[PDB]
Amino acid sequence: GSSGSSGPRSRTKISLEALGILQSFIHDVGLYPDQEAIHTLSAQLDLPKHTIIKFFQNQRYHVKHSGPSSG
Repeated sequence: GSSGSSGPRSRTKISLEALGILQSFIHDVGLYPDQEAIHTLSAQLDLPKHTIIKFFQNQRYHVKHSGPSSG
């Protein structure tokens, strides 16, 4: 697969759970959610796509030093 998209601005307020949940999937899948995964995140959590997307973007932006392939 391969895809990307910019997303400026940032502002969210997740109690924790929801966040944590999707968070688990992130550490499971990685950092490449599909329109389907997002849909599930927007459902399971009941959050908007933009929200999930945005939030994620943050994770990506951060991740830089550490990449794929452990080590």
